[PDB]
Amino acid sequence: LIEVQEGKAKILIPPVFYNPRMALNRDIVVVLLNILNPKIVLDALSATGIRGIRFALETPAEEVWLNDISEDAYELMKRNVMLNFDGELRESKGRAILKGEKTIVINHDDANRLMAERHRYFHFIDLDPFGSPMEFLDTALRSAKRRGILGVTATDGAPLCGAHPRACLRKYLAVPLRGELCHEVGTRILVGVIARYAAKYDLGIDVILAYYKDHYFRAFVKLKDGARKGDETLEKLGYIYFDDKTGKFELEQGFLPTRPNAYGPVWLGPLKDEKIVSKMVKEAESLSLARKKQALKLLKMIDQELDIPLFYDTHAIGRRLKIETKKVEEIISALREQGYEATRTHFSPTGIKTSAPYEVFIETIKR
Repeated sequence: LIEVQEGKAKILIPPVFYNPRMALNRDIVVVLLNILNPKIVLDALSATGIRGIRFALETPAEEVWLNDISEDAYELMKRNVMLNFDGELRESKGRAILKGEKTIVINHDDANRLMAERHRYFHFIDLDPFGSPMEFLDTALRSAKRRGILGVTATDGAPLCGAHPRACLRKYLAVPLRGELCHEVGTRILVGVIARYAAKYDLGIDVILAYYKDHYFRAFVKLKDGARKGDETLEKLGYIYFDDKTGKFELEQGFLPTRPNAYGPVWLGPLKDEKIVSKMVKEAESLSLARKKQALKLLKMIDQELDIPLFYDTHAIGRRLKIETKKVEEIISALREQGYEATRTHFSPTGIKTSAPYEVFIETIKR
């Protein structure tokens, strides 16, 4: 058992999974929570308990629940919590509670069972499982308040990026698109499935922030209460058509596609709430984080990134069309000079988000 520190938290790690590379992911949520201020929060699959402990130590959260089905994880969670908080951690039948400035509840159980027990209870639930969050999504949608916030992470990008299409159909009920656009399509597929599962509870969603980073997909959504809100949310779903010989894409808004070779359904709405993300960059700067440098770099990229469906990958398009292309920086400058919005995107190093029509983009990249 070794001792490590992440952010303001000090924890013991061996078993029980801990990935320091995920400290950035936790920094992001910590930043977000300092803006949204949810009172009652849940770290659904805690492992070492690092996420919930940081929520308690670094955000306005008042009641923090930590849960894990593993006995080893549960034992370690209790130890780590007491390593960061004083008081009496009262335990009884797989549940230990500390009632200090902040109330900490450590639970030993299947996340689905815990969330089923806490119906419409949490202001924020963070689902961060090993791989797919789909076996826990429906219950989380019932456990969060009707105007709650849901944080979802998908680690296995094989199905979301199109490598494992059959698995994507089974888990996400959507047809994935492989290639240069997969990081974004996978991200929109994730948002889209959350929106679809939420509708039956007469709930809609507003995307707070959704992004891709080092082979993992992240989506933060705000639940909207109302059948009509559910209807308007489903109206933001759509499909993508992609020409393999040109890199040109087409969008079709609608619950169902009307032409062959459609990809989706995917969320065609915003992937970020401009205001909040702008605030996040500022909040991140004024906060001591575990990976501050990386956090600011990602948040600034997303903050300045044009929020529009898809993008054009200069490299991939060059290979598809069999043409030579100019550099990304040069292309963006050229597009802006022609009066179009154009920015880089965190989804790909050679991708350019732009309001410009495909043909205008091609004429501009032609070297």
